[PDB]
Amino acid sequence: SGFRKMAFPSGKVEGCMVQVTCGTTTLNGLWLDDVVYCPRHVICTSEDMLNPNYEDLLIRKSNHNFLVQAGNVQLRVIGHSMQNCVLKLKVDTANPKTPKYKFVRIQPGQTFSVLACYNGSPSGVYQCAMRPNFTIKGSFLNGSCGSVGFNIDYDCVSFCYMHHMELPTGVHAGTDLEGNFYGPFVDRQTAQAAGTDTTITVNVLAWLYAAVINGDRWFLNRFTTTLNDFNLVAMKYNYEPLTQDHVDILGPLSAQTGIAVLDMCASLKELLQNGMNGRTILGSALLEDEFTPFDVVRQCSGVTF
Amino acid sequence: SGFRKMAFPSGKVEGCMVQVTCGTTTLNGLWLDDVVYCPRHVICTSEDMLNPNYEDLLIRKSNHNFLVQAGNVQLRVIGHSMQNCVLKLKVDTANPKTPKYKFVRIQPGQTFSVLACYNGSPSGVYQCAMRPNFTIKGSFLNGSCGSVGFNIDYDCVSFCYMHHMELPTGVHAGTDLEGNFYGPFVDRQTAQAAGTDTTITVNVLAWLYAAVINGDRWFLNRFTTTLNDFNLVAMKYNYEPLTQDHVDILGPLSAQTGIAVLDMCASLKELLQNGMNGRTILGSALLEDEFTPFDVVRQCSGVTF
Repeated sequence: SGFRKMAFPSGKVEGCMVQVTCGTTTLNGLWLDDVVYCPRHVICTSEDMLNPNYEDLLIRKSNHNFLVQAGNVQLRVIGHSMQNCVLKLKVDTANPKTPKYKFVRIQPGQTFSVLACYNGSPSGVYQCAMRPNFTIKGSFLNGSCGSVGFNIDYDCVSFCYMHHMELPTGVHAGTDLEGNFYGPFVDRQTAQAAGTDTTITVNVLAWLYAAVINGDRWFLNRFTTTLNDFNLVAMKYNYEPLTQDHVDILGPLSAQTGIAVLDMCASLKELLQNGMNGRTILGSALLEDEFTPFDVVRQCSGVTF
Repeated sequence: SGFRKMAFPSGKVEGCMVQVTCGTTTLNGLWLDDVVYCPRHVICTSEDMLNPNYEDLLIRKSNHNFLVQAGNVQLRVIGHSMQNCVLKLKVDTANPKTPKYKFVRIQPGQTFSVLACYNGSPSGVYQCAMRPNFTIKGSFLNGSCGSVGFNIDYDCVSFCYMHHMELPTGVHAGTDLEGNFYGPFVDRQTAQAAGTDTTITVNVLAWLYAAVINGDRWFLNRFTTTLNDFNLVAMKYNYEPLTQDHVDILGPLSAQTGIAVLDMCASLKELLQNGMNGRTILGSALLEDEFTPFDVVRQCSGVTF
């Protein structure tokens, strides 16, 4: 037993990370088959990023202006193309370590693992959630651009995130692997409003089920509630409204524990209105919303890849 | 910026995990050069674990009784030996994916990454600390025995932990890679007292420095303290005593932030005596003690491997 914030094993992605250099700028790229993917602002200087015209900047670049290095292996760039906010560099060698993979655009509230990289070399791996406002709260220093987020299902890596920017507020923004930003953000060094965030209610409930499975039960209470009653509390505390689709996704955990979803909602209602009184749940003194229902089922059942 | 609980990239260890089967029992092994390492209780049945005589149980086993499977590759066992609480199975093939590696015995309060595995297949990776009482608070389901913990320094994997047991209290115990348990524990299904745990004071201070670096400063206060004064508070709150060696290890973080260690101690004193008043620090409502000073420097400087 025990419950930890657990990332996917990163080895399949490690073998895809490369360094991309264009003039003065170096960041990370993702090498799959004979294409390297990276943020298009690799072609920008310091000053360019205040108001870049990417089409004009890319026109001044030729294939031989992109230096791509896989460890010590040098790749030969034989084509380049911009797709939305990503650059696609065609190289003359297929990555021998390419895993089975898909590109996916995830929904807010879903989770993924980030492999943080600098200069094409991996430094660490952690799990996080796409916030309702399409930011992520990561750990990204200068040079981490191009690091990717992903999920793994048995032998297939689903890439869902490429890191592009740190907002002045310190939170992080990026794109899917077709170069479309999550949220309203643009790849320009300007003030950008993220907009009100909310707590991912269905994830909090999943985590409460995980707590019960692991023996933390003090928050189980005498009350029940209705979906409409609970949603009145959710709005007051800036929680996402709970829908029947969410109730359905929690079905398997309700079945395993014998605790009806609306009874767990009444526990969550009391925690919101009364706090935790200085107690903890799964080692936390706040309500945790970065585990999805599938994440909880995975960890409680030992799913492997 | 941002600060996350970050695990090491697990790819170098993934390539070493194998499945070990002896009769009815299957768990994980670690394949390095031509030796596979695994918990010796792979030779035990359900009933054996109440009071096993491992020497007698191993004598009834021959090389061909150990089935070792690396993915789909079958390894041939050509020798076996017990070392303390680990079994060493000599195989006829050197692991082509063996990384540069060392075996190390870590000290209480140090951190490492765990690659949780089932049936020889990796499922996830997370960071944790060796508690002062030599337990770890992990996520380990049935079949996870033999999963390992490790640190990486550039290209060298330092293996420090092999998982063996879940105590009836739900915390986890294991050995170094020479098979010596951390703490007083034995590989027998019996009640085993872990003994009083304490909070790793030098790690809490490191994490407070990480908070200041990332802009969380509300806990910085007007006071200072002495080492002896602070240690009187530490004992009252079940914190490890702070020594000059700990002060010295925090030197680089004190230098970067300009905050003397004893001034940060006075902040920590006030947090212990007054709580957090419902505020948070780096997203946490409790004092975090699973980051070492080296962990904080690594993440704040982008160290890579």
